[PDB]
Amino acid sequence: SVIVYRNNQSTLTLNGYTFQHLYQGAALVLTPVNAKTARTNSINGGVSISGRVDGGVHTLAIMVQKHSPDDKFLNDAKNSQEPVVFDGSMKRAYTESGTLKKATTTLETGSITTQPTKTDNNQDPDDSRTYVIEFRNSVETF
Amino acid sequence: ERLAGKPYEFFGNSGNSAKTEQEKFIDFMEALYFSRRPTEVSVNFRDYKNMALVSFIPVRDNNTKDTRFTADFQQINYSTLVYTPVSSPSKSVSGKVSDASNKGGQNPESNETGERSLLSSLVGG
Repeated sequence: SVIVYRNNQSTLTLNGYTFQHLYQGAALVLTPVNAKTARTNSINGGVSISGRVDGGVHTLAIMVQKHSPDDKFLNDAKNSQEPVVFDGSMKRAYTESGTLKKATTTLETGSITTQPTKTDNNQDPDDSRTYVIEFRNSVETF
Repeated sequence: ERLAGKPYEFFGNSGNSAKTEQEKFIDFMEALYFSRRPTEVSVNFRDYKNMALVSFIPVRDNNTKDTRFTADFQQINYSTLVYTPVSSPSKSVSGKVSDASNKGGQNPESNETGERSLLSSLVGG
């Protein structure tokens, strides 16, 4: 179709704090970690189709600016004495065939899994922090 | 007994076009196993003469239509205790050269399954 976005990277909200500072590039990467439906093949020939209970668990990878308040928020979450639960949404406003529309991806029950790999380079600095949160259930709709 | 060692050509090629080859392998293996007679088994370089089927495990994965089977046989080795001049004779003289075989006792006066009366030709005589 004819799809024209606005605000190139989708607006991410967690715990009522919306990320106003994303790195250039792969700012948000919502990878589903497990296959949706696992299937098994029988001797006679039939197949047993069965939804994985892990079917929804996603990892949202976030590239925030090296020290911008978004990095402060995610770093404070990382440094908490007990793991903090994130429950937010990725909202993207776009137009289809000229009609304004919104796509909503709710993220439920996440925590920081893989901590950012902090690098300070001289020849070519990489001023990014990649926090990977693993939400229990992410549902997209539109 | 003529085909004692080799059961295959006793049972024979299945001969029916309906039964696929795995049919033939399974029904031959079951025939050999229920046969309870020792068979001869050939590992390369040896055709051992009296192997008894000890364990036959056919397995059918759900990713290959074939049958993967493990069969352990155990030799039935048995030597001759008694003086026998002839090692293996024909059937035509096998009983002829046999030594005096022995059966246990029994009380014929106390049998019921065949207690036929005395023949009428004998009571007088």
